[PDB]
Amino acid sequence: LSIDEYQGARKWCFTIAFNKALVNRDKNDGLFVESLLRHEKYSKHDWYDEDTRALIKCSTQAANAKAEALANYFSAYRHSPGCLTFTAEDELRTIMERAYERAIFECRRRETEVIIEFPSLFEGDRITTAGVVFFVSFFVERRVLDRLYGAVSGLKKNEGQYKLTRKALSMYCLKDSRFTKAWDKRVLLFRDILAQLGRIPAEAYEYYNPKRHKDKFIEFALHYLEAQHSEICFGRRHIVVVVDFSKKDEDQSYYISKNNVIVRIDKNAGPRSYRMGLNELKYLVLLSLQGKGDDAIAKLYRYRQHVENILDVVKVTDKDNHVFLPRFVLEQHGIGRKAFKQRIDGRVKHVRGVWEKKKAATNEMTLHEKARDILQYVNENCTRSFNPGEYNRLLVCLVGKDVENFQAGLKRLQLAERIDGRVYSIFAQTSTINEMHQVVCDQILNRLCRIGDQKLYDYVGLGKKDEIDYKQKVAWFKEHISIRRGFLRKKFWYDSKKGFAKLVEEHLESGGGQRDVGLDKKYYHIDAIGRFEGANPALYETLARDRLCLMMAQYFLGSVRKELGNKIVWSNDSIELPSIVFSVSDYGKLYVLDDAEFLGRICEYFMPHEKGKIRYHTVYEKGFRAYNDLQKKCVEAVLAFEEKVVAEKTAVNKVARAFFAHHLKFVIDEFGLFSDVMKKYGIEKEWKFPVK
RNA sequence: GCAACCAUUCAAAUAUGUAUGCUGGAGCAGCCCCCGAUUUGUGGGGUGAUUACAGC
RNA sequence: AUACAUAUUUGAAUGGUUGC
Repeated sequence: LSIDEYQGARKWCFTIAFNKALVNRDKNDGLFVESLLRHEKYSKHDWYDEDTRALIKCSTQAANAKAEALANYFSAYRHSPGCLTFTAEDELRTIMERAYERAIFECRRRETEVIIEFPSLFEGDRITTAGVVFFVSFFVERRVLDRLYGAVSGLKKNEGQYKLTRKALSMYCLKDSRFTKAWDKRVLLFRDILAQLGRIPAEAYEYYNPKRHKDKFIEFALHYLEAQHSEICFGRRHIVVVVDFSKKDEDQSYYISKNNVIVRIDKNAGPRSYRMGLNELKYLVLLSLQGKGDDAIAKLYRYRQHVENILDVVKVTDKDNHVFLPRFVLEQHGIGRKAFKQRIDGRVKHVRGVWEKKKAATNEMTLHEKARDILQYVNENCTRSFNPGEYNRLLVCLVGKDVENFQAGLKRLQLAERIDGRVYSIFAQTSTINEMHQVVCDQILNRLCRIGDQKLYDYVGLGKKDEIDYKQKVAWFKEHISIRRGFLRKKFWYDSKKGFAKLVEEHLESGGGQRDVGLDKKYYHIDAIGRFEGANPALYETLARDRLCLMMAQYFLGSVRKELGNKIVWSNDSIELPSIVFSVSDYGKLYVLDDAEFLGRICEYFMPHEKGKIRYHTVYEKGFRAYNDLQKKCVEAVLAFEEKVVAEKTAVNKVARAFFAHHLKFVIDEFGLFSDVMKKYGIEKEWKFPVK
């Protein structure tokens, strides 16, 4: 239990962790401070007070020296216990206590209740097992620390306590992934695109893998366009809905509202910002994939100049330029005005149509849809409109089937003279949401079917009181320009008779990928119904956007194709590299390719008879797991050797060093000699090595 | 042929926090209808607005 | 009830280990 109780061969789990800390300190000497500050870069709120931050900044040499001392202590049979003492004074102790209390707070505040206590890092001026685990965490990948904690925890009886304690102790540990300089998001996007493409389009699923539920084209397109074009940045959303262009938070969601995004293009003399729809986005992706991205972005950048030129000469400009201008501009210059009579007719027809459809659909409509309709009726009949609180309260009643409380609400509005007795009364004969909804539809349609009076024009929103100056509207418009639908199409494919889908198909066939979707083509067309009927248009468009997404995936894989000197065979359901076959999805969030020598030796030494393609699962079970098992035995053996004693020597040192550092830099013959010397000195183990 | 343990992915259920209204402007954008059409069209209409909008 | 985030439980698919 206490750290003092780990003597001789029992030290092994700590030997492995601390040697890895040194392995990693030799790759990067800055890891203590890097790890301590990792999370605080993402926090407005200080993780540390000012003096703590100061101590952290000075601590590299101290922490690196302590790392070496403990590695020495844990790698020897007998070492002086002095290194296990941290005084109250100790810089490292203060740092550790602050970092730990911070981690606990971070854990607890995300839980619904406080269930457990956390282990102390210190007892008097002596580090505990938990303290030693915490110290090493700063230097090692999550998998190393989990392996250590798994060996030394007294807490595994209670799964919940074990995992929460582990969460705190492992707060500051490195990501498993060697390649990740926190820009390996292309790996995750690759997997996400493949996962989405493998889901069957909803409409095809219902007719004939999981079902696709969400269209993620825009999300993928934004990640791809930002990766390809450093001049471009899309609006991110936060709720205080605020749109900003900060790339400080990677997790932060893109602003996507009704298939619109906000783009900022930084060219020439400074950034220009536009709203861009799905239509323009998908053409931009298509153009980017074919190497015309820079040119497309140049044309979008210049778009505002054209608008500004047209704005001065609306009356005289070519009618073709009217497309770039909102109604209010054209109407100001006497273009496309409609008689109030015509505006009334269109408005009333629409609102009538909306309410006839609601009336027909009551039984099929959601409680939210029905509640909104009922509230829209009450609100429009109120002297003073609902405040947010009043609205919320009544909505909660309707959604919760609390018709009694809703009717008590109407009574209160009546007693307050906000609604008249008629409005209260029309609901008195109803007991259900559906009945109330029908009554409301009837009252509204009665109002809309009247011979056109002054009250009607106001009711349907044609009655303006407040006058905004045209010149204010123009100014607003100029800072809120949206790209005309079909803009990029007209700039690049003016005289093209090929639709979007055919342009995508032509690029796919001739572009050099030689890929297509891995879903059966039947999932993109219902053979039994006409080309243009039902879901067939939407599925055909989906085939084109999926093909774009496949090409985006092919671009992303390209980045990790650039990294290292290993070939890729990429299938729908596997990646093969020189061979190891990663299954499930792509890898199943795996790595291992970063140490090619080690993977080579793992395969050579633990799987000598296997040739050609080997499953990752097999490499793990027969290789990495087998290595880990052997490593425990060799470290335990080496420590027991030291205890007892306190070409053969060469081999012993090399094999020892290999197992201490988690590599295979020795030959089979050399393990023979190591094994011989262990046998000669009393310490046997069931080596299970070398392999048949 | 079956069970247990570990790892990975998907679906479903439960709890907690936050949001949901009004007025004016905005329909270049998004969406829908009609008209064509191996399908998403710088073809015609709409859309009491869904809002990088201003206030209460 | 809808949207978003966090946490917990169950089932299904895949591989390995153990027992008969």
